[PDB]
Amino acid sequence: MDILLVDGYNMIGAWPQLKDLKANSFEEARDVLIQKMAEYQSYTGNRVIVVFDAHTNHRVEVIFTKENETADERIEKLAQALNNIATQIHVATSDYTEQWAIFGQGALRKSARELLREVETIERRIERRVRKITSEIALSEEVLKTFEKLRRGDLDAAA
Repeated sequence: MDILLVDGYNMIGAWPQLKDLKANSFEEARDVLIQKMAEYQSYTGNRVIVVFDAHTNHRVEVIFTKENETADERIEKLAQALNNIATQIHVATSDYTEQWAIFGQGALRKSARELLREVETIERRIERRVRKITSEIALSEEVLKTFEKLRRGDLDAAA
């Protein structure tokens, strides 16, 4: 595990928290997805590349496809150009049409339910650690290293 290629709008249409947010061409759902992908990147350490189909970036690579290109085509270009001996690529998508392509470029599929579960698990584990800090240096720095840059300033403002 090292790089994760995300199908942006496939996550939005699948996650119940982003399904409803249709106002203004999915602006809120698009922003909160990157916000959750930034939490995932800072915690795990894996690189996140979110790909959106053409119709902000807190240290997360957001790629917008071309006029005549789909998200399926962009993640394939990325998976081939990034597949090396050291790193392993994961494609976060639930599109059945995409499922017959992950194996062809050395990638391991991740369902939208699995990515939603991981983000919730990551937040649940931060929820546990922040609760121990507020109830009270060696453990405070360890929780700070797993948090995003913007969240570090907020947790420090709370304490």
